[PDB]
Amino acid sequence: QIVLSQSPAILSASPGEKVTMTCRASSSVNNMHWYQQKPGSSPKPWLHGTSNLASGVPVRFSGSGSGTSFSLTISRVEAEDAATYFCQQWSNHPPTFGGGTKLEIDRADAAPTVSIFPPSSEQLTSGGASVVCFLNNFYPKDINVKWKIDGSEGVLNSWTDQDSKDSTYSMSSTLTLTKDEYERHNSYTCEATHKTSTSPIVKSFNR
Amino acid sequence: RTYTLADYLKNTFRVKSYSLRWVSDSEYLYKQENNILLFNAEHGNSSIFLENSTFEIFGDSISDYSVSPDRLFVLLEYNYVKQWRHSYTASYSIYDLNKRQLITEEKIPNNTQWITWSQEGHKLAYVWKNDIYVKIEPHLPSHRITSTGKENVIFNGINDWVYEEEIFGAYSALWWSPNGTFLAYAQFNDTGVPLIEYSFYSDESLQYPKTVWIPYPKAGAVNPTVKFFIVNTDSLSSTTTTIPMQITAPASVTTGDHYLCDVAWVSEDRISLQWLRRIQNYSVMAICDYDKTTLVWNCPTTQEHIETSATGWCGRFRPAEPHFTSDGSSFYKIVSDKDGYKHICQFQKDRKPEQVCTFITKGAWEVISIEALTSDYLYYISNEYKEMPGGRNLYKIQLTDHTNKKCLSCDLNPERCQYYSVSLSKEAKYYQLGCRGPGLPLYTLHRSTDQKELRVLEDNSALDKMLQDVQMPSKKLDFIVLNETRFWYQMILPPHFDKSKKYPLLIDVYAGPCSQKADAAFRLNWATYLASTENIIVASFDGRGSGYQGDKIMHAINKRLGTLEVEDQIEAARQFLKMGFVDSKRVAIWGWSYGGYVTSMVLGSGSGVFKCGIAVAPVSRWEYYDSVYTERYMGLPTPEDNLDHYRNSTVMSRAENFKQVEYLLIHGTADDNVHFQQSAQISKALVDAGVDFQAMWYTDEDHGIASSTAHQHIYSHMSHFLQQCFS
Amino acid sequence: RTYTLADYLKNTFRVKSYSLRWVSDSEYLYKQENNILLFNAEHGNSSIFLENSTFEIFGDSISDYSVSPDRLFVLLEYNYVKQWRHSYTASYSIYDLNKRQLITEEKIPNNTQWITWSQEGHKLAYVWKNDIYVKIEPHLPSHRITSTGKENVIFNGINDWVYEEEIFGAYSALWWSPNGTFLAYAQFNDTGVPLIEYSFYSDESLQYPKTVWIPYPKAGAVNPTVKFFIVNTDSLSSTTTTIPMQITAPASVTTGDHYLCDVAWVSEDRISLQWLRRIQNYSVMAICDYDKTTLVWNCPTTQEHIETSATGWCGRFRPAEPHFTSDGSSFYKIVSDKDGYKHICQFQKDRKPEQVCTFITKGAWEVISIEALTSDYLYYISNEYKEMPGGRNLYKIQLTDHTNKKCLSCDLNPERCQYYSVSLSKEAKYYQLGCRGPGLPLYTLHRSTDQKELRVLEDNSALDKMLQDVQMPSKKLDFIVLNETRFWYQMILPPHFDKSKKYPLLIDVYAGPCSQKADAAFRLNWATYLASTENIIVASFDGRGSGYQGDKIMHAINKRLGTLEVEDQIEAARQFLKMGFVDSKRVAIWGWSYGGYVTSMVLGSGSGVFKCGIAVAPVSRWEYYDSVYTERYMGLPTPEDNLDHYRNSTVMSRAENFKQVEYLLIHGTADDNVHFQQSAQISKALVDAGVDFQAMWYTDEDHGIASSTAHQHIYSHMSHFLQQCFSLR
Amino acid sequence: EFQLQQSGPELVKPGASVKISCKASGYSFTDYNINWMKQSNGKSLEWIGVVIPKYGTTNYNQKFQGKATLTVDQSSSTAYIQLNSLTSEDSAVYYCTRFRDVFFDVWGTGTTVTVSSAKTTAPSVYPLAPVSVTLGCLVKGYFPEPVTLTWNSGSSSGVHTFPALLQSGLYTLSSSVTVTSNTWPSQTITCNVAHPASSTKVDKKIVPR
Repeated sequence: QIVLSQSPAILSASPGEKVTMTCRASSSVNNMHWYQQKPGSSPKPWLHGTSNLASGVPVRFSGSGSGTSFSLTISRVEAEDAATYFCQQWSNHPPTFGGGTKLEIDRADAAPTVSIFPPSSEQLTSGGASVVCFLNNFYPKDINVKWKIDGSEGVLNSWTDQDSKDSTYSMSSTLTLTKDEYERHNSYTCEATHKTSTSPIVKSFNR
Repeated sequence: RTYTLADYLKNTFRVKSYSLRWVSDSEYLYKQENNILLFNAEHGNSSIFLENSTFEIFGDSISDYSVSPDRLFVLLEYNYVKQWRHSYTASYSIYDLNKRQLITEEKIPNNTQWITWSQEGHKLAYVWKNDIYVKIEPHLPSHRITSTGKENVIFNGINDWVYEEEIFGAYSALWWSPNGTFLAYAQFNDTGVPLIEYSFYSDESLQYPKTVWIPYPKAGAVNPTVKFFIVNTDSLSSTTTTIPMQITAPASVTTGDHYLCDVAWVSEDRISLQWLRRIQNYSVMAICDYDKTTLVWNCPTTQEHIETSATGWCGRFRPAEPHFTSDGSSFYKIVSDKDGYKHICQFQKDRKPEQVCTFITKGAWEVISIEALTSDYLYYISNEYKEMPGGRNLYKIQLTDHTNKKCLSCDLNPERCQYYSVSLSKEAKYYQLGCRGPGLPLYTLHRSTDQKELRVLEDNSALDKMLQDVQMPSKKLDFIVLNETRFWYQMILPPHFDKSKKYPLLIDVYAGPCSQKADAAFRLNWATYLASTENIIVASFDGRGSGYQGDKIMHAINKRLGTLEVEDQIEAARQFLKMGFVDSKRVAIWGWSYGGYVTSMVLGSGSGVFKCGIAVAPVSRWEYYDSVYTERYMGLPTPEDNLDHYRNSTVMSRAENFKQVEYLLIHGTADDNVHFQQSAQISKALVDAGVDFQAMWYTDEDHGIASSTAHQHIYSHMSHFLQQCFS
Repeated sequence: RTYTLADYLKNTFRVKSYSLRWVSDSEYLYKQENNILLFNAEHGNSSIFLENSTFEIFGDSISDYSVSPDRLFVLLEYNYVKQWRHSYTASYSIYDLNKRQLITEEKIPNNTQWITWSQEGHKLAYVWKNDIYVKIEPHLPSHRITSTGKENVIFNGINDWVYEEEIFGAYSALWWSPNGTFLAYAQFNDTGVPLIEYSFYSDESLQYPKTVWIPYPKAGAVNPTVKFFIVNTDSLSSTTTTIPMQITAPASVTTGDHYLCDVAWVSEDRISLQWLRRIQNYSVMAICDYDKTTLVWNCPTTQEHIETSATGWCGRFRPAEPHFTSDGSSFYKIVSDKDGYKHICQFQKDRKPEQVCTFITKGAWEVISIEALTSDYLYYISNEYKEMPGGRNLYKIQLTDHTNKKCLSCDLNPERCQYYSVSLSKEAKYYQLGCRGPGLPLYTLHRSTDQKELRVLEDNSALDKMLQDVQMPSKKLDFIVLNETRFWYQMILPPHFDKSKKYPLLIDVYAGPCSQKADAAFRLNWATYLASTENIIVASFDGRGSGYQGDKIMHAINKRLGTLEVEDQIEAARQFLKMGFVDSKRVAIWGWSYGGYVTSMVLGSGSGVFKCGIAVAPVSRWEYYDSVYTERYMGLPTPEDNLDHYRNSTVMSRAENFKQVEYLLIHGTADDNVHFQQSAQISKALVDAGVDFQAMWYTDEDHGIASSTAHQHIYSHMSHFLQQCFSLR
Repeated sequence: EFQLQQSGPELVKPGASVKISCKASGYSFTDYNINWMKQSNGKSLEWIGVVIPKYGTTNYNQKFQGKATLTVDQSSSTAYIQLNSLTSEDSAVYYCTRFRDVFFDVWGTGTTVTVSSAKTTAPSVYPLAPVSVTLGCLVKGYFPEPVTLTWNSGSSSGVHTFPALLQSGLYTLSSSVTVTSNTWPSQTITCNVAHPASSTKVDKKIVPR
């Protein structure tokens, strides 16, 4: 079992750029293979026999290398290329995979569309109340969010993968709590520390 | 187009061949599109034996396969890791043909050093961590035969470094009995054998270089000792302790240091063991018989056949392989005539008075090898036809009447085919002929009663179609007379060689004991590029020390390496100059290994004939090279023996004369065979003498310098050196 | 005739010097016809001290001698066997001056690794098989101080490989007290330290090559640990067990891996020890005092002097020496001031709140070294004069009044002499000046009150004659302006250099951290031959990373070791191209060690400026070089620190770009310092990438490639390569 | 011409076992090798084993010698993987892949297999209203992760926040869609949720408060 290592974890390069990729083994290999997989979808055959392009595979791609360092080069990066590429070895049994090269795309920046949602009439019914806050469109991925119940600071976060068309991420912050202790307060706050202002962004509602 | 360097390196022009495996008297296996097919020679039909999908369950990791004698199982070899010239390790899984499934129980372990099926049936024996193991049945647990195995110290059933390289020419040291009752094996002990140590730098990410070490006896060093054992394989059980029987070597050989150098089972109760003294002018073939009642093998003095040489050593490299009759009463082997010519002699189980045998062939030509021995006839290869020592033909002789001596390959195609190799079926009913040159190699199938060509296996028509725009060199095989004896050469001439012109000359030399570099074979190699593209004449010369032309020529350099063979290479150049078509201002020489030695010795001779040369992995003095090869030709480096010529035949002593020439020295740093030391000392002697020269080391490369990129680099580097030297 | 290669190799033109050993405030020892004579600078007379017949008593085997402080005995060194750059092995016999005979009882043993007289009074300490021995009187048996010595494992009183090479620059790790009561010594432990192993082929009669091995910490590897001990030599006795007392290092450095990097005796009961964290941006000078009632040395935190750097590392290569006053109450030390310029400043024995020191020199130039400290005056060397960083002059500054700064060597001979070294007597009353360039080296004797020249010790007249027929190169020391700052260069120009013509150019590079290849010194060397005989301009450029011009320039390449000095070597060439007199189709570059790295990096840059070049014993990636040197400038090769740039600053990665240049690679197989490995990997990557290049290994040669025959061979091989590259031959 | 479809998602208790199919069509099924992979959530891929459809010859990764059992039906052009004696550490996606004598040139949809002691739970689908127009649709309190959310039975713009988190055994998924000021407020938009494990098919329109 040869252990493969993908160099690097995430490679972030803009459209139309040079993008080179490299698989690194603990022992020699005669031919190297490569596979593209997007989140929530199966892998796909890209480059076979070090460098050869599968049936129906684009021609802005190329492979290379020998021994303990093979490689794969994507030419003019398009938006659709955004995926994760895995290197496969099978010149030595058993075959092995290199733990992922995530093709990130580096494009223009923006700010999120911050919306808010009080608990619907159907949810208060179920003995609890979930306040929801949405952040729908941004490139700057990292963020620090915080909730306030009438001033004073069971919270849940969930993100999206990069789009194969506009290269943009999203997020939703959820706040689950009981209906009895929901009605004891009035104001609910949803802020952000996104790449635009160093002072908190403002968005809230009131009963 | 000329045949360029790029063409040689990229391998655009593939010289095809045809490798089959005779499973029976009428059938052979062959590789199609990674599929293995079975072809019956009584018919013209083929049968699928093993589909490529089966190999693809291991991906591309498969390196070889080996089918059982009875065709019920296939050994599948994968994860090949090369070691020395022949040795390697691999993984193995057994494939049941009948059931179309892998045996997942009691499987062969990782890093297996050797493994083989028995002669008949489907018993397995393998070596792992220097110990031998036997499986009577693929799914059955292994029986540990030996427990003394130890990395680089004790070897059971595998050869140590020097036995692999110089004696057996294989890693295997185990031999199944005909019907598989007995497994015989050699055991080597390297304790006391001094170690060669060198650095291996490995991939860039290794922070500290690792030191490789090998037990390696240099000239006059302590050698490995050997023992020989035979275990009973049908009597193996976990309940009883396995006890191998030991065979003692002949008394005349155990008086000092000696070797085991051949093993062959005669019958299920009889085995021939050839031994050899450390002074290699004395060998003993002992025929040993099994005693049913006392569990011992007897080697009676009456069944000991002695070989000796007063002029040199025994055999070409080792004493020759005996070929026994099916009753095990008589055997044939190649041996020197009274006139020094190597010919097939016939012996009996018992020795006759004064060790006499009957020569079934004779004349001024040699038998190369014995390929088959049936009840009625003997098949062999010789260089008789046209008195050409570098020609090879298949002959057929009758045991009753020695005059009935056919040639089966002489006429078939005498322009295209003068160099044959053969592959006969299990009892010689059919045979594959391999025409290797001087034309495009041709492989054909034949029946043996009438020499009828059944079909053409490979005609190289694909290579023919690709060479049709390329300026082709021609090969000239011929001889010159020196002191009433003829010495052959060969010249790879530039396309449409115009004898009126003067061409630059490159001597391509090896010139070791029993070497032959002038032959009728066809090669698409570096030399063809030099002729095709650079218009350089590439010449090789088989002078004294060369083989296949009698012991008078071969033993001329006994105890005197770096003498007549180097002088004769210079003289050949002078003869090439007298032929009038060589530019004397542009004569060069190169060689590898022994060729590197001869090259360096030639250049250091101060003859003035050669402008430049390139030595690749040269031996530099014989004390640095291994015992078995060296002492065979040079004896021991002692005052009592040949120490004076050991000190006199070194490249380093000739350092000062290299001022007259341009010299390129090349060596792999991980060379386990001819150690980098040897070139390290040449360069130090040159530096000490104030001589300029050019150098190139190849990091981590061994004696072959065979890694693709290194291979391309060395030939590019050497090419440029000749361009500079000649343009 | 021209200054040929043969002239350089056979050493036909010898550049004389003058070595003297100050034995007193007024007297020095000096050699003449193998006889060591004594000169008294009070008068002008000389006396025979030791006759050459005495040296003849050991034939031609004498390597060196060392005279006891009190002139009663002479240590005679013979059977010298070199080890590393500084370390060696030798035999010793002691010669009694008065009695004029050898001391044959209780002899110094075979294969002694180090010996020294005490500071005064003829006591002896030596190291043999890694243990320390003390000998109170030459004829008396030795007292064994340590019993833990072990070949490549435990070192007592000697440095191991990396401490010799990178920390101390000597094999010695023992320091006698001023009056000889105490012997201090370091102890090193290599037990975790991984080994470099390589082949030594030796003479051709050796059948089997030997494997040499050295505990040698490559970057990020387990380092040697250290301990520091002081033994009382007055109390040594066979009747009682000798027990060294240990000084624990400061708390702030023992929190991780650290080094000892300086020790200086302040008094008979006070000593300063400098320590240094493995991350070399933090050093601690601990002044320690002896407690005679409890036999322990006290290192209070009030007597700890911290030194740090926010931009790079501490000191040029190491934290600088302290120079204590006679009372041991204050010490002077070169330190980088607020503007990044290295200057002499004054501390007291105690630290101050934020430990401020009084800087006694200020300007945009640097103090090179502190040479002598008296009651009222401090002698030093700086590069102040004419604002030349590669100039060197002796200065004298008053301790009471820091505006009384006289230059002692500036005006002595401004055309011939711009690069001085100095040798002051014990109380700085007289001093030898060493003028070493740009003209012929000149060595003179001076009195300190007057600055009056007493005599000329060596003017190199014999060399001036002999040069009468040789076409002489000249040397231009000058600068260019990039980004509004001065970067100096030098050119060894061919004889009678003509601005109108276009010459082939050779860049001679080292360019290591704090290096200076552009200076005002005089050298007859390989470059002289290239300019004199082959008419090649040999140029050197001190770009970013170079020393002696402030920390802003030196620390520019911090954690980024193969980047700006590489780029700056290329620009210097471009700037030379603008000057009009350089043939742009015949520009080459070469260097040794770090010079070979930068050369290779330059050639693999793809700049297009350089046709060819030669790297000799190059570093090829920093993970291969030793920890102390490497980690000073780079980080540790960890993801947490500087692994990315370790991976990015390698010669191998640039292999493909060597397709557009002609490259000559040269390494010694027995190089203990920059290991042959480094070139083995360059050649393997070049072979992998399909690029042609030329190579040469030197069997059994080390980093210097200094065997006479190897030396001659490498330079003529290199010469031929330039001839071909420039179309001369 | 090369289709590899695998059976749907799977929940099973520890100790049990499951078989998943891989239907192949378009080509001559009996000619190429079926290889199986595994991918734990976030981790790298792992090869399990292979079968040659023609003769039923198998080869397993030593890691899964006891765990996986591969079989083939050639009349149905289908390959199977029997995963035996399961535990928490068998939870992953599983792919059937083809081998064209060189590499894996056809990959199936991938079967998500979950191994846990917990009972199946149906989702609680809520509609979220505001009070450029952003709305929402919360899906809270279910177990098997396969919850296929869609809008207006089709219609894919401004759809983000999709992936969910495991909260005390209960998956809490969220979603949204953005429209203009004129498209929704006085018109209909519905959130189509699905969850085959409990046979639930919910519909919830967004109503202005």
